[PDB]
Amino acid sequence: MRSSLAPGVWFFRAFSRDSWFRGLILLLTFLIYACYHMSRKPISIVKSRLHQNCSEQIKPINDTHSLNDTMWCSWAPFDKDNYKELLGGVDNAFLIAYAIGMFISGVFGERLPLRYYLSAGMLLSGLFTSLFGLGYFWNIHELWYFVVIQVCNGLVQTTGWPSVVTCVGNWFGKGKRGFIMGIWNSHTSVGNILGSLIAGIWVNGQWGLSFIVPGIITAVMGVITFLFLIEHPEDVDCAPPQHHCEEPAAISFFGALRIPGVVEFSLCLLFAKLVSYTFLYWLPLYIANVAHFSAKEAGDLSTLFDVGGIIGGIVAGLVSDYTNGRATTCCVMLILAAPMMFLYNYIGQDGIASSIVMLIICGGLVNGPYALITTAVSADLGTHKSLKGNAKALSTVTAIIDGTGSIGAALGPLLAGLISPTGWNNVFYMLISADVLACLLLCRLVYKEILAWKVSLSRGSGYK
Amino acid sequence: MRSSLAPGVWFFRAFSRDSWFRGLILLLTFLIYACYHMSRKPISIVKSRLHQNCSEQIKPINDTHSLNDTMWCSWAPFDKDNYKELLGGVDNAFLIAYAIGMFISGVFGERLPLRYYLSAGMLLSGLFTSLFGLGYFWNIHELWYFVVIQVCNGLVQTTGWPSVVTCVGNWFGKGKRGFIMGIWNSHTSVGNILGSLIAGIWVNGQWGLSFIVPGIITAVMGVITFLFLIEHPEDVDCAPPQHHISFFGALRIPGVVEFSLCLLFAKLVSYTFLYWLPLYIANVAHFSAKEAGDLSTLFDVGGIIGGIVAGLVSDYTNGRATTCCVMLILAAPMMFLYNYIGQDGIASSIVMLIICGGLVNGPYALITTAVSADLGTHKSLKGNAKALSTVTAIIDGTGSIGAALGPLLAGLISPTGWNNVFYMLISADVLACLLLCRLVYKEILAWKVSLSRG
Ligand SMILES: O=P(O)(O)OC[C@H]1O[C@H](O)[C@H](O)[C@@H](O)[C@@H]1O
Repeated sequence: MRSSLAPGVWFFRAFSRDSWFRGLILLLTFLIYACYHMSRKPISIVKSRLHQNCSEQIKPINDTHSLNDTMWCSWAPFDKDNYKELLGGVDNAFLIAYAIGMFISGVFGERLPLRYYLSAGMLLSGLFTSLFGLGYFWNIHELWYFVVIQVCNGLVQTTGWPSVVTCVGNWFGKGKRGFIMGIWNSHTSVGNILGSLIAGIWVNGQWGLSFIVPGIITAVMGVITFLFLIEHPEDVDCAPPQHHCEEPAAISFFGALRIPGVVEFSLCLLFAKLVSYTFLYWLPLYIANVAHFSAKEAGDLSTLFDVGGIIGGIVAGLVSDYTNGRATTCCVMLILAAPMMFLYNYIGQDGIASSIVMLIICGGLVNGPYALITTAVSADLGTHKSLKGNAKALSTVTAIIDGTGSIGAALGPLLAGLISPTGWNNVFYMLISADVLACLLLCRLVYKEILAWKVSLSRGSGYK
Repeated sequence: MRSSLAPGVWFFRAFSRDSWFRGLILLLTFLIYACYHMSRKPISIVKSRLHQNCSEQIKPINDTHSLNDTMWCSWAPFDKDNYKELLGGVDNAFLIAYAIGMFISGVFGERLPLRYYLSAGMLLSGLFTSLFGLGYFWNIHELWYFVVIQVCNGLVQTTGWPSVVTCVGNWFGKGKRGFIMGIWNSHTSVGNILGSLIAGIWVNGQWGLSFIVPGIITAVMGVITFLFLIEHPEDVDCAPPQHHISFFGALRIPGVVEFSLCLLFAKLVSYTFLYWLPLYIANVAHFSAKEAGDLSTLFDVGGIIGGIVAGLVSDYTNGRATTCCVMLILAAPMMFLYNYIGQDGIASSIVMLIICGGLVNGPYALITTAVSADLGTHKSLKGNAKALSTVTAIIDGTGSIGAALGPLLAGLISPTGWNNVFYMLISADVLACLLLCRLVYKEILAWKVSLSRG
């Protein structure tokens, strides 16, 4: 029988004091690194507007260039015949500046406080996109300026990820980490969707706003995370977590490599991100050549892949918990990838009905072990049981496991440009050549993990 | 030590639990009653739609018969020459059953608990109002349908105000004043200022969705109240507040009969501007249909400024009637000057209209506290709960007859001329100033002691 207390208040009463702060931090870390991606996005949207052919527009007065030169509807010095070399030389001066910047940000992230460092690593990321956006509103036509901004936009956005998993690893414990980090990784897709939808508004007109509006949203979130961030549970009298008297000093970069898993899970992720990039480079150069249906959907099937990543994580969390093996799940999910690329290649003769049901499963099998390794394996191998509690190593291990995975994407457009003139099918065999290297590199850790299972189950569970 | 607390956490960890539980209710009651006011506004903003002149109108294919219609751009029981009289048989047919409803709910308002009676009053007042717009899609042309939906909408929507002041009056004292209450009383103006913007979108087009959208938002705020509202602080156990027939036949004491005929005028002034101003701007101003409705929202920022300034001044000057008499005696020179020009660009329809809104809706929210401040001090003391509630019921029951003579009277004075309405709104404003001399004569004697000791 219903009585005097309201249903919403009776539901919200039953949660304890800790389970509201530990849900607050799981919301703020969801907002911050989702506001990073809509800053990273818009140059992959305005890349078809800095050059286009001038054969379908109005002809107001400019009858000088023999009525057609394709030189006036193209804005920048990306105007002449090499609009694919110099325009492609911006996403190398961002990725080199971002994959070098991670191994120094992981060293800086230890010593300085994580509220005066995530704030000054988000205002500068709102400034160095807005200075790029102001190149249209000013009289700017060069080459070195547009790349010297996009280098300094790459040393700044590396303050996001190690500080975020340091702020999350300080609260949660040994328990449901995989199933909660897998649900929590939805920000990498929410940021992509809201970074395409904002920058798609002002792309067919004046293109300065697509870099200024995310550059203001990021700087506003930079002061909200200034005013409401609680890094430690000790400050608000909560309970310290359960990673199974005063502040530990530090750790140096030479000492963090002696943790036994930090090299294999580093080096596998370079190949996992390379697979997940070269597949997305292979898919537009497939459906527009063979299986000619849905030529306009190539800009859509690239993101319906990415949704398959999210369910690729959560299902790869529920298996990682109740087996207590993280290397023995990430290896199997990449064994199952190679019998699904070939079956999609075989089944693409049919239409959309196969090209969704295979694409979702492929996204579940190759963005799974990226998502599980980049946030849950990279936090318990940070606070390993070999540190004896007197070493603060969580913003430095994440830098290694992420700064390998960014080098893994910096070599993406290079190897996808130095084999792609040799046919167009030959880029696909590199994916199968890389999945075998992804699988066979975790062998030592799977060899350790299986003999731990053989003690507790095949013997008969003696002295548990 | 090294990293201190955040400035938004160090600030929020200074407020007591009592302050958060008495802030939650001052937010929830605001968002309840603001959603009651926007169920009432779009019958005022759509009267500029039910009768268009078909002479000045684009005629593509809309001829069902030529030379004998002249009415195709009009709705059917509001198309004749009496379209300004039949709107007063609808808008008064609402405001009658809102008065007879509140005269009864002030007696039989205890047989159900507060939240089960408030959330069954935002759920049937969101149904009987979206039927008024759903009559468009079922396109019935009958005067009989636009009345029973309007007389039953008033009998439900009387469950708003008797069941908010006993939800606040338990938590934040048993009748309090101050600056936080001066902002809480702005809900009756915000519920009109956003009842015009939302319901003005679908006017030039299909006017069914000018009703069904607020009828959905009220019915959804009939669920958040059903799940989150707390009646008494005996349940969550916070700190209790600051503990501080024909009954004599229209009392011969110098209160009731010389005061009751003041709310009857000071509500008749403001409901004419609530139900006939977006037809004033639409008719004899710049000839819009939606912009004329949108310039009606600058009448309801005067209704905020005149609330805030009156609540600020009347506390620090030891008198509440002397901020009502002066602000009623000055609206009458200004409304006449507003009708004098009214058309010379959007310069004098912007700045004159706000200050005409600050001089008539400011003292709309104070002269009901003046009688409760003065008429607790009588030979019938505050211990007589059987009569101190009864005389306030008499005053507020005359106040609800003050609604039903505004839009009824405007709808009859309007077809005989349109300049005449701003003369009835002068003959009703100065008489509001005249019948507060009972309070002013006490106020002068109250200041005489401070002048003698000073
Ligand atoms: O019935 P409404 O027009 O919404 O008025 C609601 C309330 O507004 C103000 O607070 C008045 O001072 C009250 O007397 C009135 O009851």
